[PDB]
Amino acid sequence: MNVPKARLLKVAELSAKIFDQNFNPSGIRTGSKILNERLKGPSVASYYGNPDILKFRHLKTLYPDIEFVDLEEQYRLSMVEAKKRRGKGAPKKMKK
Amino acid sequence: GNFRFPIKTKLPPGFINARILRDNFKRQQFKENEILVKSLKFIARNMNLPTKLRLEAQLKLNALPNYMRSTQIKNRCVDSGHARFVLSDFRLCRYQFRENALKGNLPGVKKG
Amino acid sequence: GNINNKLQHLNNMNNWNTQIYNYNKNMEIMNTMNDKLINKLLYKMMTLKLNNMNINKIIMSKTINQHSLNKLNIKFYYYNNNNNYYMNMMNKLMNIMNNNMNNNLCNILSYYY
Amino acid sequence: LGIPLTGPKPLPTRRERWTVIKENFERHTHKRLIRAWDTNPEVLQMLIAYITKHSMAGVGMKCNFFQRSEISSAVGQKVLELLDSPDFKKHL
Amino acid sequence: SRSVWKGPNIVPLPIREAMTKGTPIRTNARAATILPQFVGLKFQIHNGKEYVPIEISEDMVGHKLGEFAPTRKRF
RNA sequence: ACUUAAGCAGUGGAGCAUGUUAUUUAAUUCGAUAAUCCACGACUAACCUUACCAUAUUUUGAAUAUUAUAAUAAUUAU
RNA sequence: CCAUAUAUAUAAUUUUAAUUAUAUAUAAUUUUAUAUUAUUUAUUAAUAUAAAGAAAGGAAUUAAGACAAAUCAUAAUGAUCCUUAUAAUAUGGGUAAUAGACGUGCUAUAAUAAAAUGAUAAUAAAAUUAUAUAAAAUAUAUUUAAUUAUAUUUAAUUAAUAAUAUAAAACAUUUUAAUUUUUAAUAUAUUUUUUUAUUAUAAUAUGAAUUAUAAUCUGAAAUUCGAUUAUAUGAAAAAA
Ligand SMILES: [Mg+2]
Ligand SMILES: [Mg+2]
Ligand SMILES: [Mg+2]
Ligand SMILES: [Mg+2]
Repeated sequence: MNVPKARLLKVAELSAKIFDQNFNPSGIRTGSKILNERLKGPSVASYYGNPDILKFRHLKTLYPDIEFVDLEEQYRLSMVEAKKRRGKGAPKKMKK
Repeated sequence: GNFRFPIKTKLPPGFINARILRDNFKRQQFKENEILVKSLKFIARNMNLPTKLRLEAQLKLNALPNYMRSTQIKNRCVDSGHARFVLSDFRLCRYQFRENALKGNLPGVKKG
Repeated sequence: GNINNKLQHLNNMNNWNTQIYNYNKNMEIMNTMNDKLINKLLYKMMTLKLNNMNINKIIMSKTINQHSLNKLNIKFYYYNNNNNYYMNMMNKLMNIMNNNMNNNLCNILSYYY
Repeated sequence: LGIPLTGPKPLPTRRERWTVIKENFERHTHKRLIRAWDTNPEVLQMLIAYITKHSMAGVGMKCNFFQRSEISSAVGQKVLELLDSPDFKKHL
Repeated sequence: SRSVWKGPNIVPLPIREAMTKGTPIRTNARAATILPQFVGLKFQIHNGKEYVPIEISEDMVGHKLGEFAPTRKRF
């Protein structure tokens, strides 16, 4: 408290120089907190999982001597054909 | 207009709906432009710099599209796509959390 | 149900389908999601056919994903259904799980994990 | 391996809790501490390698190593690039 | 932005074509700060449905364009 | 015997916040309606969320499969 | 099964909280003895009195009927409808509008009650910190300092270690409108921080809505429409 402010300023400047710290005695806004902020892009981007997953359609190419069956896809195709038999199928999409 | 978004982005591996696609696209482009946004923000927010440089940086920030904004990213449930009551510890809405927890899918989680 | 004996009680670790602890919670959440997706893929992989009228539907349980420090082991139970001189479809499926040299499933999963 | 190890000191179990609206769920992190004393770095590396090779399902591990020793930027590299761009160089 | 040290919230605008040809500047940028040099210029500010035409004065400087294109009917 | 009744301890006429409803609105996203009562979810609505409105814009789109082309790697005999 | 009480193990008691932590085990759904009441007559029950006990709480765990529920956001399947649009994207707007009516909550309407102050720092638990957390210091508001709010700078810690964070009521002193129940001038006293005498001496120093000005915070952006601070403003709210 009784210590002169010049002595503490010299201490602060020399210490900041030693430890590689920004010495900003004027207190001006420097945007240094922006530089020191961490990049959160990777964690944010991996939110929904790794997209490079093996999928059912790849199985036909990896293991051609095994012919796998996707029950959901076959059921979807059967329903599509059943609707198209009743005349309840989707119309032809308009084209340019 | 083959792809609904300006930049081709791989689909997430699990459940999909239009809102999950929109959120995932914004997350990928935020990852890609984070350094640019931070650099422009630093230039705009440094009072040591001239006012014209700061104004130019702010103008470039306002010119960026919506899919680079960090504040536009919203945590959705990875199983149902809902955006309410999402627990960040599992990225699941509360119902999907309860379902998975009772099925033993969530490691360590027990009925209290 | 003696807890001090490994033959007289089910380990509490076994009442979770993903058995893991990571100090990095992000990675733990990612691994949980990976396990669920791989379980769905494996469910899709259990139906086979030897030309039409020859459908074979293997029924598997939920996978048990044992995550250790240096390895993941995906254990599952399954139910199926002169034989010495060919491989039926279920045998081919399991052999691609582990035994194929080039594109066996566990190597692809190792890249995924 | 010749390593003095004190023992698996019980450390406080962390409890995490979640309320589903009134169903309660919780997760318990159990923690053990094993400390090693008076050992060379190489033997201790052997310990870590061996116990990693033969680890159990569902157990994670953190290792702190204390080595007594003798006494003796992405944003910044982009800010320079932007400032040396025609859009910013023209105002300066 | 709102803190004054951050400066005005400037946005891109076709202002030169309105500073030479006297045409209105049609804008959805309701958050744009009205700068001192906007004075005299005619703006057409979106209110969500329509474009309210205004002419910028010096009393509007510092305010934002959206303040002069109300979005809801009063009653 | 839920309920009532009694006793104890409170809260309760205002301002604000937050919901619902009514009206309004381009939109005020959605929720009740067989006569006591009661349309009423928010672990966060500035943009996002969003479901609604206005104006522009996209048209096999996020999928799987078929059939062609144009390349790119592997293999035959070019 | 929690919790509670106890035993063993573990911790080189500086990751310290050994008054702790968390594994395993034990314990109780307590037991005994009389006396009086009743009794289906005791080897019963209740009450009381003695004796030994730390022992006094809680949760879960199955089916069957009835009705409701499409934010059934507790799904699936099916049917039906749209397919240049009932699908998809961007910009802005709305969900925040205001006559009413009601539910819930917060702040109040003062003296068994509010305010201020209390540094060798009265006294907690349970959580959180790699998509962080922010110490101490310095600067400004600002006034010796403190307090409070921001800025500058980021020390330590990714944690039984460091930080968020010196818990707050409590308690003590002082103050407090209504209240002439007070203050002040003179005397006065063996009440002196005080007594006595003579003189003068419905909304506050409650409440904090609303509004004005200037700053700040987050964010690319705070106009519709966010939060905070300072200087002003100072509404309604008293009875049943
Ligand atoms: Mg958000
Ligand atoms: Mg909106
Ligand atoms: Mg929009
Ligand atoms: Mg006051």
